[PDB]
Amino acid sequence: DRQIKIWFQNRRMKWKK
Repeated sequence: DRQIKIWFQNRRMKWKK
């Protein structure tokens, strides 16, 4: 959870690497 995209955040977690 960051701002509004708390669910989609699952895409920018261990993949942002």
